[PDB]
Amino acid sequence: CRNRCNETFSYCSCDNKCTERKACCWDYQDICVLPTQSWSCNKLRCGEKRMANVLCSCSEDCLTKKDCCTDYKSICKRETSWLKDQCASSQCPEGFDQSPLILFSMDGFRAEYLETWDTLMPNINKLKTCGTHAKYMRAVYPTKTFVNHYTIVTGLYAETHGIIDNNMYDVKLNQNFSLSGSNMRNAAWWGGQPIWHTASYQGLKAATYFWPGSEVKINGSYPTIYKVYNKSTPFEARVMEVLKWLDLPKAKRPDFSTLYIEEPDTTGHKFGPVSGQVIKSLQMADRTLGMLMEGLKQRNLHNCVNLILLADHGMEAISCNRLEYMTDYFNTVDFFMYEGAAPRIRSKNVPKDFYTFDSEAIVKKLTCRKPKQHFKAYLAKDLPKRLHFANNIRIDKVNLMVDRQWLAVRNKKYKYCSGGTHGYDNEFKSMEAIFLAHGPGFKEKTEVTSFENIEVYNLMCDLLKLKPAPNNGTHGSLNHLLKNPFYNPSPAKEQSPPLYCLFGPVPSPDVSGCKCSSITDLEAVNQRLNLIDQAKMQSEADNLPYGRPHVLQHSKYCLLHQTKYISAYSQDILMPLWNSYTISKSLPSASDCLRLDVRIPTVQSQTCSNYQPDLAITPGFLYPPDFSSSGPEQYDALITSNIVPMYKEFARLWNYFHSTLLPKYATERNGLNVISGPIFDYNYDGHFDPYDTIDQYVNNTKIPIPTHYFVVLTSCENSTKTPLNCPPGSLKVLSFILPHRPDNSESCADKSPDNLWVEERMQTHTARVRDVELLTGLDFYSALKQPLSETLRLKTFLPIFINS
Ligand SMILES: *[C@@H]1O[C@H](CO)[C@@H](O[C@@H]2O[C@H](CO)[C@@H](O[C@@H]3O[C@H](CO[C@H]4O[C@H](CO)[C@@H](O)[C@H](O)[C@@H]4O)[C@@H](O)[C@H](O[C@H]4O[C@H](CO)[C@@H](O)[C@H](O)[C@@H]4O)[C@@H]3O)[C@H](O)[C@H]2NC(C)=O)[C@H](O)[C@H]1NC(C)=O
Ligand SMILES: *[C@@H]1O[C@H](CO[C@@H]2O[C@@H](C)[C@@H](O)[C@@H](O)[C@@H]2O)[C@@H](O[C@@H]2O[C@H](CO)[C@@H](O)[C@H](O)[C@H]2NC(C)=O)[C@H](O)[C@H]1NC(C)=O
Ligand SMILES: *[C@@H]1O[C@H](CO)[C@@H](O)[C@H](O)[C@H]1NC(C)=O
Ligand SMILES: *[C@@H]1O[C@H](CO)[C@@H](O)[C@H](O)[C@H]1NC(C)=O
Ligand SMILES: *[C@@H]1O[C@H](CO)[C@@H](O)[C@H](O)[C@H]1NC(C)=O
Ligand SMILES: *[C@@H]1O[C@H](CO)[C@@H](O)[C@H](O)[C@H]1NC(C)=O
Ligand SMILES: [Ca+2]
Ligand SMILES: [Zn+2]
Ligand SMILES: [Zn+2]
Repeated sequence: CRNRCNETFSYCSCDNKCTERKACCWDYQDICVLPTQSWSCNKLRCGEKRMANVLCSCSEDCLTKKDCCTDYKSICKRETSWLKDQCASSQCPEGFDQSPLILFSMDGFRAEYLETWDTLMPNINKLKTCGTHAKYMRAVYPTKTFVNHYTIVTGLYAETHGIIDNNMYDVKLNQNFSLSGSNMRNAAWWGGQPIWHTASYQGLKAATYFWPGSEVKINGSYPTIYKVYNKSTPFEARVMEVLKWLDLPKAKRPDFSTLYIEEPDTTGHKFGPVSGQVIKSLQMADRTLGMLMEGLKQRNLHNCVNLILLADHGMEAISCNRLEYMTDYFNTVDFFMYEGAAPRIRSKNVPKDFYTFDSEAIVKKLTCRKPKQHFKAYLAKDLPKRLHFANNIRIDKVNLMVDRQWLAVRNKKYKYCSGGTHGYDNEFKSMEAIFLAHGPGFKEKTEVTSFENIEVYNLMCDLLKLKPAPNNGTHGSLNHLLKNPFYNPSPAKEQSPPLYCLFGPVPSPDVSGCKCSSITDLEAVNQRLNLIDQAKMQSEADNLPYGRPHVLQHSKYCLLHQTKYISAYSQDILMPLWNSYTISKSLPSASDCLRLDVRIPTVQSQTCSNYQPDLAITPGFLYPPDFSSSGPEQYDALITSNIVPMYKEFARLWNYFHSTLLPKYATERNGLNVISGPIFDYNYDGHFDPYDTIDQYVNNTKIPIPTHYFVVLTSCENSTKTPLNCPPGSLKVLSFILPHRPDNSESCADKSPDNLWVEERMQTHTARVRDVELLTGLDFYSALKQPLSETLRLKTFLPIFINS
């Protein structure tokens, strides 16, 4: 009965375009309105031909007319369906010289959806089982659609590429940006180099079916091919016009490609991440992918196209019952608020009062007002440096960190409170996205640990054989995903060798202001800072077992070898750049004895009388004298070469870290290697800066005040092994970048009892080793017997606590 499905006029079930009568009749037509409303073709049609109006083609002249249905070749003609096919085990056609790349984004697909519902998404599940997949992939803060999409194709942080939020205001442009229409396509907003222009400049074709910015002329050009954004466009028709692109002639066949759909972001927003509707949209999404996988099969490139499946962010459940209102903290709410899970506060009157608007008073009124607020206010410079959310004029100073599942909004007329949303901290589980990968150059049946999304850009360029523009990702750290890693990482060279800080006598007279009444033979006690070549060797491998930090910053430093610690002292800051010591489990001891170091030139040292009374700053100890056995050993730490100016309120947390927290971490982890130092970042760019940049000092001195203090903790993931005998691959790292502040208002405790606020506080301030390097100009883990791409894996890693 074939003539002519949903037809007029010409047994039963061929008629009619009803013109309903009680019987149309059913049988042969229902499997028909299909070719027009479905992207799949059935049996009852297999071998049929074109029809006047259709979506997908089944059949019969279609394999070479370049139009038929992804499942046609298996559900019409019968060959192994991709889905029903094993994971084995082989290249592109010849009209395909180099391996193509498809970047497929399912907006709002959180990592948890995958682990929990994998069985409900057969095609994504097959793909994960046999592709190369990550446990989760992190987003950048704030977790919004454009921030993270454009981040994904530029390899850059929000603050560098400039799309720092859905809605933003730039005072220098005096302009507004909204995803809700024009002018968002104004190129003035978009910094950097999207992947599609990286392909265009270096000679490749890039086609985008929808990506944030694809419709925008960044730097004066578009993606070779792009699409005006329409959300009503059926997903399947995207997959079809995407597959059509690779049927194109090899000269205009696009090499790079993007695919994007709005689910399960839409349904996650309406009904929340744990809902039946969300599961439905996940199936929808898995179908959208299955088709693509099939058109990969229909053609012969399924094992050739490299495909990245990911999302920009996760989804978190919200409620009208969990909202913070600025009316609770402001008798007068008079200011502009960007509302949500990632709020900001600025002036209503812009440009004029943009800078004048007092962001610190606004933070100070939002601070410690109710015993348990569900958010925290920060000046951007005071945000955790892991977020890299500071250096942009668009990033307003006032920022709120909202607890997960909660929202911070202006008034009580707030309405979008139900369902789910995103924008929270990229450390929250609910915000993690998926990463899956299938293709040559990607291992099969491999899972990898979590990595950040700022890596993906390099990866794409490495797959496309390109040279990526400067970005925040660390090239080579993803080579564990790659059969043939395109780019081999090169150790950065030390640009500042060590200088010598030699031995000398006790000055006469000693004007340092130092006093230590307990030492009996002084030149003897000082003789312990002058090690013989093999005491120095033992200490050199016991306290710097992973190698000495290379110094890439131009600095004047020198190496101070002691038995229990080692440090590089820089005459530029009058303190050590870095300090390393190992504590081995196991393991009341502070300053009452203090003296100058005979190895430091006086003019280049801090003095005991530099820290005069009438101060909010005391000398803190980089190597804790807490950790050495009395007596002669403790003297080795009680020198002015081991001190850093610390705000007393910071010293509070720091001392609690030596005295209680560090011993516990050490015995919990079977000892630790500790390398700590200061950070000066007064331009809040996340880098080290010229020493002319430091804007604060110890009063009536030239002693620089560090903006942060960093601590890198190193041990073995095998608690059976110590930091010293741990094989490099299994090394465990917990890094800290602690804000150096005059008060603890951030813990909302300028009060007792040091207990549980310190650990929480540090917990939100962890960082990658890479973050510390960039802030200090230091290179770590130089002497590790390991492919360096592995060592890059260890340094992109960010420790996250379960609230622990
Ligand atoms: C994430 O990744 C990006 C890419 O690496 C980094 O962004 C770069 O940051 C560096 C240093 O902050 C920038 O280098 C600087 O370039 C300035 C000129 O750049 C021109 O072109 C850029 C294009 O983006 C324009 O934005 C800009 O307006 C300029 O027209 C120089 O003027 C700077 O020189 C300073 O040099 C030294 C200090 O080292 C001093 O001697 C000088 O006096 C002078 O002050 C500097 O070289 C670079 O431009 C940025 N690139 C981009 C694309 O923005 C981020 O740093 C990185 N993030 C982190 C935290 O690592
Ligand atoms: C550095 O000192 C300033 C100012 O010190 C004040 O004036 C001096 C001449 C001397 O008389 C000191 O005893 C005074 O304290 C400090 O700025 C003050 O900080 C305090 C508390 O932090 C605050 O109450 C004052 O308003 C500030 N300004 C003053 C005192 O007028 C500053 O805190 C000191 N910084 C360090 C690192 O010690
Ligand atoms: C054929 O498609 C038209 C819409 O173009 C629809 O109105 C009609 O119901 C369809 N015919 C049948 C019987 O499926
Ligand atoms: C930015 O948008 C809001 C309008 O909702 C407004 O407060 C502000 O004045 C706008 N900026 C300008 C100057 O257009
Ligand atoms: C912008 O394009 C120019 C050439 O048109 C190129 O030299 C430059 O590298 C591009 N800049 C970015 C950020 O892509
Ligand atoms: C969006 O796509 C739908 C589906 O084809 C179409 O009907 C509609 O005209 C499109 N809207 C715009 C604004 O182009
Ligand atoms: Ca800096
Ligand atoms: Zn999104
Ligand atoms: Zn969304």
